[PDB]
Amino acid sequence: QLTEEQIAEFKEAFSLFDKDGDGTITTKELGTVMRSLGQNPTEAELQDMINEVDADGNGTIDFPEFLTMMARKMKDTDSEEEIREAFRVFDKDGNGYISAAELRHVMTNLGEKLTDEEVDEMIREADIDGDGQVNYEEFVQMMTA
Amino acid sequence: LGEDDFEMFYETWEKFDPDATQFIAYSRLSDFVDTLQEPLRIAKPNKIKLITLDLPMVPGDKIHCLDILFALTKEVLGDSGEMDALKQTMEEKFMSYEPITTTLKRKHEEVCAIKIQRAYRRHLLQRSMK
Ligand SMILES: [Cl-]
Ligand SMILES: [Cl-]
Ligand SMILES: [Cl-]
Ligand SMILES: [Cl-]
Repeated sequence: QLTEEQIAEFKEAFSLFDKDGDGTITTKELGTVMRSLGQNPTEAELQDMINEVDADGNGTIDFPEFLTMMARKMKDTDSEEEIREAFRVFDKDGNGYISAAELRHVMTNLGEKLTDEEVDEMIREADIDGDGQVNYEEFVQMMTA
Repeated sequence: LGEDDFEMFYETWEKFDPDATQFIAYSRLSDFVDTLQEPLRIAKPNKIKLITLDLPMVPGDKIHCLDILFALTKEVLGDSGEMDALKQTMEEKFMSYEPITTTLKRKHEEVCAIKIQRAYRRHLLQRSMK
């Protein structure tokens, strides 16, 4: 299910960190490859991934194994906590609020950009008080219900 | 690496920043660094490379000419005294810059944005069936 663009990114990231041109990265390098891709898994999450499929204990991973590991992790859709955490990167105060205008910018400037129609409805549904502020913890609870 | 490469750098830079604003859109950077000649060039595919370079970005998602130069320069030379000396030297010769993010943080921001976008789209799809 991985997109072609994702594969190109994975190939570039992996190759970028394959120090030896050996076709394999080290399990320790895995977290850095993942950060180069925008993913910030915790040490525990990283260990879980490193532990699985490095049965031999050699300490390396090749590109087929990375794709398989990558495909598994990303296919399962995000929990509510993950979504909440996603909002927090954009919350300058860590207070659970982002301005509607800032939310609109992020939504249309990055990623799988929302259309005009989509972002307008997002703001209608998120700025429930019409005060230019979004309490995103409430909005994520609504959106995932 | 000598005057030839730097002279080439700004000749290429002018094509991308004709009004001499000293900034280039992040979205054009991959093309910019691919267009340079070696060794400063970073050939395509270079999107993840540029992320790893952790370049400062200013409002409107723009990156300053010197931050790019220094990064490309350090890429070839390394973290050395000459590199440090050259940078300070070059900055003086070259001579409002306010960073709100970096190319590295921005890739994580993209990933987080996508989680939100996909959740919202799922929400819209669920609403329309119920
Ligand atoms: Cl070998
Ligand atoms: Cl959920
Ligand atoms: Cl412009
Ligand atoms: Cl590229």
